[PDB]
Amino acid sequence: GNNRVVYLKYAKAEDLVEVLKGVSEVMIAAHADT
Amino acid sequence: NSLVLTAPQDIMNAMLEVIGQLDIRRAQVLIEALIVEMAEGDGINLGVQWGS
Repeated sequence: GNNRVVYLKYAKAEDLVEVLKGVSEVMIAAHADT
Repeated sequence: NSLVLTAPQDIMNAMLEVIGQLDIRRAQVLIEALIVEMAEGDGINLGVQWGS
């Protein structure tokens, strides 16, 4: 399970990418349509 | 309005103490100004003129 896709309920993925970049350092990407 | 913190245990505890000390309630101030103005004035004019 080296890759996961997480569907967010209340947050915006583009917002969480910046926050999680520091914690991960690992790749983080956001799909806005879904 | 959240902080995401990553650090070892000691730095973590110190940072949590600092956050707890800075995350407190502020008091409020009601400020009232009072402007007072008073003016008084008095004048008199009196004269006689002659012409032809």
